[PDB]
Amino acid sequence: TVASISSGPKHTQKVPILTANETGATMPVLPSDSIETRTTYMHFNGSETDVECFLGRAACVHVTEIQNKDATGIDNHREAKLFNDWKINLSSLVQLRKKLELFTYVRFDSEYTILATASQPDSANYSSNLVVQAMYVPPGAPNPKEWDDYTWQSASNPSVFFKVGDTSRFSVPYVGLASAYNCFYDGYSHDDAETQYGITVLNHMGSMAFRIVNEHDEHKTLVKIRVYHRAKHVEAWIPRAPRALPYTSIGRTNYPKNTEPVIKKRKGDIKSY
Amino acid sequence: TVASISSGPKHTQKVPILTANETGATMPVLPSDSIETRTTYMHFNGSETDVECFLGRAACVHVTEIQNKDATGIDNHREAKLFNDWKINLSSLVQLRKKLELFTYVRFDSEYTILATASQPDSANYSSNLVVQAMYVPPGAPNPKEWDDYTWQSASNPSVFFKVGDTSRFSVPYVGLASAYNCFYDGYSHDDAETQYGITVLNHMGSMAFRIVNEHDEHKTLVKIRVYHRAKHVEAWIPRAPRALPYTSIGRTNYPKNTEPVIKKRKGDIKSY
Amino acid sequence: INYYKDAASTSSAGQSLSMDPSKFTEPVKDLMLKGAPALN
Amino acid sequence: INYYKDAASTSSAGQSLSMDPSKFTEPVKDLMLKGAPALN
Amino acid sequence: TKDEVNSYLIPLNANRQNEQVFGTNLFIGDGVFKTTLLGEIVQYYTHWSGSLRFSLMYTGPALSSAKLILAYTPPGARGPQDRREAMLGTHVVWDIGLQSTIVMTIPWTSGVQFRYTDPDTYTSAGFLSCWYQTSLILPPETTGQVYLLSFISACPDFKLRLMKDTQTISQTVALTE
Amino acid sequence: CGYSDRVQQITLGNSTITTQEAANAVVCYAEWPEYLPDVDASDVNKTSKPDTSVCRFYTLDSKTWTTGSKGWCWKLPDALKDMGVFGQNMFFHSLGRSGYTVHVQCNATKFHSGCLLVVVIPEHQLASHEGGNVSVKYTFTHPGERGIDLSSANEVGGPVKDVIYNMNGTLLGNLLIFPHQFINLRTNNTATIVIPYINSVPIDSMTRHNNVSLMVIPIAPLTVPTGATPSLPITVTIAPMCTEFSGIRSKSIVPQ
Amino acid sequence: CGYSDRVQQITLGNSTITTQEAANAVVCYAEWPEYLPDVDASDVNKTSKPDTSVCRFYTLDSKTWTTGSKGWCWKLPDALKDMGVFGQNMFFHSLGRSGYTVHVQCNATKFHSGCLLVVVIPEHQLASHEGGNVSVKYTFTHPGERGIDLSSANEVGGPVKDVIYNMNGTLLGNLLIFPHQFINLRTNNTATIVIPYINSVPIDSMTRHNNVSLMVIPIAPLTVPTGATPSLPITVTIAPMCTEFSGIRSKSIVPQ
Amino acid sequence: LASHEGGNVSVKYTFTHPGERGIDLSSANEVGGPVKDVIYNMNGTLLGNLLIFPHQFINLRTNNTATIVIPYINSVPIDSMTRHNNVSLMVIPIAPLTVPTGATPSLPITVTIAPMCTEFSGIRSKSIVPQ
Repeated sequence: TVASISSGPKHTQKVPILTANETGATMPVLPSDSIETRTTYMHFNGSETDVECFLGRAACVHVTEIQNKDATGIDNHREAKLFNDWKINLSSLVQLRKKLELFTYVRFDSEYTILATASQPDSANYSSNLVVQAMYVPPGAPNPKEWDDYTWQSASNPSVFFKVGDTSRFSVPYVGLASAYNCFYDGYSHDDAETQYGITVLNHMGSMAFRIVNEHDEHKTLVKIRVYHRAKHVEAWIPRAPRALPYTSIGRTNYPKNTEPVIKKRKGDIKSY
Repeated sequence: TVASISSGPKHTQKVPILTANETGATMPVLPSDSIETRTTYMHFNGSETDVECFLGRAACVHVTEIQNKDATGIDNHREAKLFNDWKINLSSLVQLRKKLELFTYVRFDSEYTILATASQPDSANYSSNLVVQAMYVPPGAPNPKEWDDYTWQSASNPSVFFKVGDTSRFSVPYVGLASAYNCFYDGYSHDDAETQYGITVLNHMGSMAFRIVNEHDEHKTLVKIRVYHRAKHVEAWIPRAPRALPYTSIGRTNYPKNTEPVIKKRKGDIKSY
Repeated sequence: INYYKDAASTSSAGQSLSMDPSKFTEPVKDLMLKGAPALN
Repeated sequence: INYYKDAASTSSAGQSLSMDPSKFTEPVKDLMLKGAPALN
Repeated sequence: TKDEVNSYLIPLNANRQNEQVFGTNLFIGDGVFKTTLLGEIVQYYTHWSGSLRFSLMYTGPALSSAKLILAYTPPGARGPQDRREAMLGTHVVWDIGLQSTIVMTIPWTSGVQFRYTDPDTYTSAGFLSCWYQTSLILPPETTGQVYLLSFISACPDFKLRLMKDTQTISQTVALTE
Repeated sequence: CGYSDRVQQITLGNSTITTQEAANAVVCYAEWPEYLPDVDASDVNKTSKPDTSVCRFYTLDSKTWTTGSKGWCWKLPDALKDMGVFGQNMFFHSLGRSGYTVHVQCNATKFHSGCLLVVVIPEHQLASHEGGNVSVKYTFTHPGERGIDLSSANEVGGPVKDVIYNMNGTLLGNLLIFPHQFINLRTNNTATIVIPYINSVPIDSMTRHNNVSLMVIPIAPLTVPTGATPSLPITVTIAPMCTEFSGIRSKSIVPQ
Repeated sequence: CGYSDRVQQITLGNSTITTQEAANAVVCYAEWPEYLPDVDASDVNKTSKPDTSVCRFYTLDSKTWTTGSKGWCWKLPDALKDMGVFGQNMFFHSLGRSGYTVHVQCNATKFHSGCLLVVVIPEHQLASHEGGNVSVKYTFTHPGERGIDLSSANEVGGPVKDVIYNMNGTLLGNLLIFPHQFINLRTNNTATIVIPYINSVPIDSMTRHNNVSLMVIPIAPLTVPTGATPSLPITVTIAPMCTEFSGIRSKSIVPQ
Repeated sequence: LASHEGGNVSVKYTFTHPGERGIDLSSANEVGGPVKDVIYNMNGTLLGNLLIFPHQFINLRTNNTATIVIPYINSVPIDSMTRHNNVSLMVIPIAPLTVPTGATPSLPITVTIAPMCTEFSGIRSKSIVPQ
């Protein structure tokens, strides 16, 4: 495929460099239209710029710490860090959020990879052989309430068990109710004066609960669980203006008050280089 | 395949919305029979609602703790938790029991997956490399009596050995005497005034005995063994009315006295929304 | 490809694709067509 | 070779090779050819 | 106050003009539907789609007569307060006669292809109401209230997906034999 | 050859009406309602046909038939001016044309006695009770969904309420020339009358003129069994049919 | 095309049942009862088929439906253990297999109101009222022709009598999944249910096990006219059908 | 839209659904209302990047009218019209209005919109919305 065509002198009443950008069309003017060029080839296909490649590499989406300790003298096992819950969303990390939020609608198959790492900040004599349970709680299912709750039996809910230090990896089909995920929603849950804007069950993938299924020991081990998401079979619609300002909340377009200027002011006048 | 057919105005002496439910037939009346509809397609096959899919995901069926300690000064090794026995049945967990007990007869191949996890509540300097033995005791075979009994030799009985922290997985063909398992039995073991009702050798899969085959050490390690069952090649007959009240025993249909109401009473009269 | 000798070693059969709810929804001796009087 | 039953288990589809930027660069009712006056 | 057979009987009263018989929101994984076979099976799944079949059977005397209006109000609109408000929506006028049962199918009215089984307002299914179209007339020498039995089933275009464990049963301790 | 004729059902848009004690439905002048053809059209504005959004059954407030009730009268399309999108389109368009499927319901037990004459009169031009040359005011001729009760007293500038003289100087026994049906409680619980567009022009103003007037008049008085309530409910259900609207313009202003 | 469907008659052996207010008979799982085929048989003893000597209708003692009656329950084949040659063969043979044509009758006048749910439950395993792990004694689960009255009080070692929880922990509104028919007094006087052999084995012990349990439960309570007796008689008629017996031996001994 | 209060604050229905009088970006911010900084597009993106969306310029030197034909844009086939706005039309002066010496420093802008290829489904009693 030719990138630049061979082109000589021009003396014509057709002027390809003059146009009206007011029409909303960006004319496909080529280097050969402003000056005289030689024939050269593209010798490139653009595989690394495909939407499947731009969104199809792993990025961390959640990090959480859980502890193996006795549940005696505790009223809340989640506040004791014996188990932890994650409202599934891809908007907690700004590096991934800005790439994905560059389109209005995206439809993709997910691939989760969970990395659990152990740590003994307090006195321990050996590296404990802990097994972590990651439980998917779809909307409507009972979220675990205790580290040894009846919910963890998981008679129907998907659940994965793996050794701490190692990793687990499972694929998830497109779970949205609509034909594509909504990255933005200019609307509400119901016709109400006080209801939530944008954040609504349109962006509710469900929840994931994490616990150490091993019994409690004599030593405290803090396990940092890291969830990574990699998209497959990605499709995207309605490209959008890129995010410029820092974020403030998940699922909402707000930015901080008194924010710093985003345009990098030049040193000198408009004529300096 | 069409879900809703295209349908216009109706002026007829044939009235599909009027019937007699007294006949025990639920007429296949469609949306197109009560109002005027457009043509739309199903664009769905129903694979997640197959009886093979509804019963074909893992669920825990038993949890038991066993200990590596010296057998000196002990008269009962099962009461010392040196070995443990499980009367095989799928009726101990209510999440799985209600799904399976929704049919009268079910015939399926089983797949057991055993997860053993270690714990040192007392002082230990390292994570011991324990090996667990899971032994199947079919009805008639000698159930182990001691942690080092001659029965564990297993010259003919199926047995599996695996490291604690890891898992084991083995398939089991349909073992019932009849052509399908009986989830319910309106009968007795023999024609007797004092014999057992419902619970009988029709639901006797056998027993499983669990021990730590490693010798005893200086430190006590409590190992929680978790058995998971996943059904394959599932067939089900005679669908039943769903269980509503909580259970009280394995293999019997009893419910507690003074039970709470199962119908969620409405707030206001029969006219409120 | 199956890696074992027994049928019990196999993975699931998928779905039984030919369904018919009529044996549960309309288990009646005489066949009843919708629109015609159920009783006469 | 695919080692699983579901399409969601598969690897990426690679690249959608047929591209056309015109629907974003020139989404105009009347077609405009370069060199001819945009307006007349 | 407690579960009784009486909870399945919708009361009808004689000489009532332009008044409501019953009313309900349409969350099929909750409320009156949670204990039914359809609602109980629906609770094992997260997403639902397709049309529902709602049926009523009359049990008053053979010389008795009544004309009722079954009205389904799609989501976005208030729960109806009058028959004129309900009759503005999807409705079936039922003449109670030789055929003892009416079958009104609730057409799938949604923008999004799937609704959640768990009560969520954006994926709300709407409301059902029943009203006296004429009135209930009883034969001489007969007294009190008569009853309607209400039934629910799915149309062959019904869909369910994303399996989950139900919260209609629970346990604190492992069961024994 | 086994079948029944009393069971018939009409589905219009998202509404369905069912019956088990019906008399054969009447189609006025054996002509089913139809859209205005090009060979008869006068106004050149292309007509708006809203189909299932307006062509459905609307129930009017029930009336109570007592042993002393004289009868009831409704004017169309005035009776449907507050009914959903039909009511709005009827005020947002300058001209309109529509047929109607009228369905009157009055259910009773096997011991009740009485008979209603359900009749549709095109241009039922009312007489004032004051006689001479007095005109009927717009507000009394266009009551809306609550209609005209012939059992009530006469009013200043209002129409006359003597049902026997049909509020216009003709006798009640002669109304049978117009499309009619009887609700004889011994035989029927429902009357049904399908009306085409009846006017001397192809399309017309819907706010200034009523094309037809529906009258429900008890001929044989209501006779309830000993000890029953001396009253019975009557519900009128009307559906616009084969409707056409033309000349959209700002919303029309009417009295009251 | 002139015919009626409410009139049907069933002749089995020397007995004939006639009806004039019937709802279409139900055939469980759309499968008519049939003899055990060679491709499914396990016991090699050649089966005794008594035909017209046992395949006929037996009437069970009538029950009285009052305004406060909770419902009734019968177990099969136990309910027929004292019925003629079927009752003797059922005790003289070690194994048996049989389908049944159940016919429930409850006649009333055109002024009566009420509705019965007639349903057949395979393996209707009862719960004891004591809860925990308590078993139901043989004598309470095998009552014979007098059946179980759900209106009576609970008994030691007996089953629970809360009809709403179906005596087993399921709700009454969900029983409609099992082959059922309603006796709505306004529409019908008779329910009929043809049951095939339902078991996980080809042939089985008739003395230790009940294959099906017949439940007749009033949903809408009995509403009699003013001045009539607040009670109505219910008669249950059952006929063994497509019956097979195997393994003849000395007469079987059962409790009581 | 983004609220001017930052953090996790939501925009109230009454400020996002103004009707025919629209939103003036020249006005002051309001409690529970959206932010009015036009340069950040009321959502955290810069104004110079809006050219990726279907747009047209009304350059007074070249044109008096912009025209944009919009198809139905949503992730679903049909949707609630009272709870959701599918598109938002923005008219933003880039080069400021420069009137000749002695002319009024103001110019009128009229917006004309026509529904096109319209579909309605699920008739029911009239919908109730705030205010």
